[PDB]
Amino acid sequence: NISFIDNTKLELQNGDEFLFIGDSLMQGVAIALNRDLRNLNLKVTDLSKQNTGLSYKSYFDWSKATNEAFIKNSNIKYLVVLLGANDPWDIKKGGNYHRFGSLSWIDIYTSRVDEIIKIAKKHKAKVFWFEIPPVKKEDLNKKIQVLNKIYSDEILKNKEIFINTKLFFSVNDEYSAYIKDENNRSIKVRTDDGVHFTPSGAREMSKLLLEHIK
Ligand SMILES: [Cl-]
Repeated sequence: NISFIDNTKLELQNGDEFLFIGDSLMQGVAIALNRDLRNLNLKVTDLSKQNTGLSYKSYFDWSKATNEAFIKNSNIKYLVVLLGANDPWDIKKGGNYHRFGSLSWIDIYTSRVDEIIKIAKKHKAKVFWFEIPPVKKEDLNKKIQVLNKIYSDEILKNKEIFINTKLFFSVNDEYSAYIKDENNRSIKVRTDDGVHFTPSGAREMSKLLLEHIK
């Protein structure tokens, strides 16, 4: 249900910059997170890109894109990651076929997650990795939880930071388009496709990252 609750708070160092990577979920969170980090005099490079994921690595390789971004800017010391909504499907590699959630599939996906973390560590950067919050479609939601377990396990092993989102975007342990705001009033945080964020939802995601910074 919940692997662990991450209470880590990072102290930010002068001149250090942020890099965002991920899919259209990160694009939506990025709008809010950029504004919040801008307000703290922090520079942001936002590479988030629609229709990407670790499972689509042959179409767009986030490990290559991330490595190149660090190469172009030695001042990036914080990597923020939110992806996976496009990823929970069988993977074919040549004649080899890997059914989603099978042991070999998990090996491949875990390796792709680890590659991202190792690239940040090689460039002396720390990693904030968002848990994908629940989604409305039951079948997709079940698969997303497999992804989130992998992210959390890899982040734990590499001693980076995992941003818990499941509780904050759930009501009575299930998906909800609405949550309570800071004053206990109901606010719409998910768009009607049951996946993406409203502006208020994006700000709530951004707040969860900011709660891992001091
Ligand atoms: Cl997307």
